[PDB]
Amino acid sequence: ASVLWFQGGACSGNTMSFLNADEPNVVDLIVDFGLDLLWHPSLGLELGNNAQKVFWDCAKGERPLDIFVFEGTVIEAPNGTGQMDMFAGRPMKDWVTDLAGAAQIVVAIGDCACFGGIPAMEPNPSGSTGLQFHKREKGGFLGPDFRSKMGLPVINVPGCPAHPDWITQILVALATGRAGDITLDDLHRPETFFKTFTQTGCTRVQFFEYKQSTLSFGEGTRTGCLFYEFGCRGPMTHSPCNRILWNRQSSKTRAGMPCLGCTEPEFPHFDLAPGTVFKTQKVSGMIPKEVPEGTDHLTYMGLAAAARIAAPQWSKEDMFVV
Amino acid sequence: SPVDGIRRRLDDPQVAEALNSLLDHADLLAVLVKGLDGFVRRGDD
Amino acid sequence: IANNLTSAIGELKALNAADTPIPALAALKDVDLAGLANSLATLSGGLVKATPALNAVLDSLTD
Ligand code: F3S
Ligand code: F3S
Ligand code: F3S
Repeated sequence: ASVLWFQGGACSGNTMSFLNADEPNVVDLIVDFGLDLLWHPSLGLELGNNAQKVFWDCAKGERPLDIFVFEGTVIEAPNGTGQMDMFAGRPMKDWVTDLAGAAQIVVAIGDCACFGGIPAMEPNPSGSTGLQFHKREKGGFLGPDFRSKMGLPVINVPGCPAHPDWITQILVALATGRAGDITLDDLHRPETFFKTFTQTGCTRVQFFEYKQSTLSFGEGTRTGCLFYEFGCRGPMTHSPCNRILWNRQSSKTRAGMPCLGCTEPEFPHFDLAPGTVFKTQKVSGMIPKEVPEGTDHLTYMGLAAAARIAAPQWSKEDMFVV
Repeated sequence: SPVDGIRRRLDDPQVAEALNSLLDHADLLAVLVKGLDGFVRRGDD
Repeated sequence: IANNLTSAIGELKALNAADTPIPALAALKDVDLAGLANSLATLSGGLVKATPALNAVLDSLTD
C-alpha cells in the first residue's frame, strides 16, 4: 500500500506525533506492515526533481497511490492562487487536487488538514482550509462530495496534533484487511477513536461528577476537574486522549492542562479570543456557557448542585499526590 | 403617540435604570432560556 | 448556598438513639383478627376490672 504524505500549512506536529508511534512504531509501520511510504517531506530521501518525479507519477496515475496523507492546511491565499504554499513547483493546493483525485484513500491528519485548524483562525492570512471541512462546515478544499477511489470521503484524523495511534492504527487496519472495520463519524473521524470524549478516562472525572474544581495550576491540579475554572473542553470533545494516552504516559487533562477541544473542528475554540484561554466562560459567574455534550444547562446545573451537596470529602482534597 | 410614549419611558430615569439592569444580567436570561430550549429539545430523552 | 445545604445535611448526618432492624409481618390474615377483636372487646371490660386480681397473681409469681 503506497503512501504519499504531503504537508501544506503544517507545523509537522502530526508527523512528529506519528513518529512517536508505538505498537506499531513508525519504522515497523513503514517497513513491516506493507505500507510503502513513497515520500514524506520530513522523511523522504528524494529531493528536487527525483521527489517531483515521485509526486507527478502519483498525480498522473503512472504509479498507484493507495493512501494520500495530507497534513497542514490547504493554503489558498493569495487570492485563491495558493502561492503562500508553493511545493515542488506548484501551489500545494494543486498537488492536493491531483493527489486526492488519484489516491485510493485520502487521510487528513491533524486539524489543519481536517478542518483548517490554527492557520484558519481569523484573519486566516494563508486562506487556509481543510481538505473536506472548513471548521465544522463540510466541504473544505475538496468539496463536500469528494470521494477517494475506494469511495471514502477524506478520513479526518483530527487533533493538533493527532495522536500517533489515531493514524497508525488506521493504517494497520488498512494494512491488515480491516478497512471495513473503520467507521467514520459525521466529521469523517474514525469512530474507534472519536466516539469517546477526552473526558472518557480522564483522571478528574470523579471531581467532575462531584463538581469539584481545580482552582489553580501547578499543585492546584493535584485535585479537581479543569472544566469549571480552566475551560476544559473534555466533556464536549470527542477523542480517546484519556483512553489511549499521549506518549503512552499521560494526557493534557491528566497533567492538569485543560483539553482545548483540538479534535473538534472549531479548534481553536472561540479563536482564542481574549478571556477564553484556560478559562471557563460563565453566565452570571457560575453557569458555564457550554455544558457537556448532550446535556442542557437546566439539568446540568441541577445535577451539579446535587453533586456539590453529595460530594464526598476525598473529592475536595488532593488526589494526585506526590 | 403610542410608540413615542414608550420612547419616553426609554428616557425616563428609573425605567432606564431598570432596563439597563436587565441589559446587565441579559447573559443570565439568555442562558436560562438556552437551558430551557436545551431541556425542551432533550425532553424526549 | 450549596455549601450551606452541605453543612445542613452534614449536621443531620450526625444521628443517635434510633433502632430499626429487620422489621417483618405476615400471617395475621390466618389469625382470626376480626374474631379476636370481637373476643377482646367482650373481654376488655372484664380485663380492666380484673386488673387488681391479675396483679395479685403476678405479684405471687415475682417471688
Ligand atoms: S500539530 Fe501542526 S500540522 Fe496543524 S493540526 Fe496542529 S498545527
Ligand atoms: S473530568 Fe477531565 S476531561 Fe476536563 S472536564 Fe474535567 S479535567
Ligand atoms: S486538546 Fe486535543 S489532544 Fe486530546 S486532550 Fe483535548 S482532544
